[PDB]
Amino acid sequence: HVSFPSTAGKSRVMIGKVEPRIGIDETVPTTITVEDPNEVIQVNFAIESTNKPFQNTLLIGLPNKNLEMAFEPEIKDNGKLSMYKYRIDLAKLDAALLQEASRSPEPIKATLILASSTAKPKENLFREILQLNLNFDVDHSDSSLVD
Amino acid sequence: ILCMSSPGAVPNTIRLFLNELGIYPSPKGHVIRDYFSPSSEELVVSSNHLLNKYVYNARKSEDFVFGESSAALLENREQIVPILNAPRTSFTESKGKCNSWTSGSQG
Amino acid sequence: MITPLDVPPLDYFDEVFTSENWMVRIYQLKKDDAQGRTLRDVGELTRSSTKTRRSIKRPELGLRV
Repeated sequence: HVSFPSTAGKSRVMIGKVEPRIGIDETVPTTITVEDPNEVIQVNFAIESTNKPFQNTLLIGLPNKNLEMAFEPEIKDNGKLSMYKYRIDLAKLDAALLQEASRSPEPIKATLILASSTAKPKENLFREILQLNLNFDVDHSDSSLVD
Repeated sequence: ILCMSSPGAVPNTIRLFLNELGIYPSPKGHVIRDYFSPSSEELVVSSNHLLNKYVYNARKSEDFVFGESSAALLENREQIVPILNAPRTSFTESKGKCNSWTSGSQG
Repeated sequence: MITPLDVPPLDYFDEVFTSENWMVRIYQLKKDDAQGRTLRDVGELTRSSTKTRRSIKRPELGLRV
């Protein structure tokens, strides 16, 4: 079958902006990132289904500092169409991530993995899909997780 | 103390002792696996995952061989000293329908 | 009236002196744990030793910094 991803950001925190901008090698990417405006649940769409899912995960956070949170999707299959839902809560993120994203100006990256065992090599997709640029103020100096 | 473990060898006393320290190893069934690996036969961990310079600092890139490993979760205190990491893609998958012990580079 | 089940145990202090008529009582702070555990966990581990067993439970904790 063919899948389609829908990453929905609840965004309890007010300020938020998704600005996908990356240039990488050919890793079986075929979709194009599109952002749909809405009131609260501002969902982003993708048709980036090129391999078969045996593991399907969304890694959010800072990769260069080894701060990764993993998210599991909600599957709904209708024949050929396999829709994936990726609920991302901006208030349920762990404090150790926000307390570091507030200070460091670097954006929080978000990539997804859709690999499988039987899939032939050099086509299992491992690509970056979002660069969230958080531009508000959070708490610090009181309960910092770095300590 | 030096201490070893594996999904084929998980002493209960060792698990309880480590849990008392702050380290949480995986249980018997769960085993780590990584599809993005140069050698499918066993686990090959790249020397780029070293996390603490004083223990061992790689003069040159190399590949450490592991087989049927079992990653561990770590609490957040000042005594624990992470020395190696697991590749971001890797994940622990148990035989039964139990949730994955550790996902991503957290293991 | 006072029953022995009333007073909870003291985990962070340890008695070092008390007079003949229990009038003046001198306690001492315990030295912080070497492994970094909270002394209440040490207390619950030493008073509840055999029966407090759980098979397997994935701990819920913040991602390692």
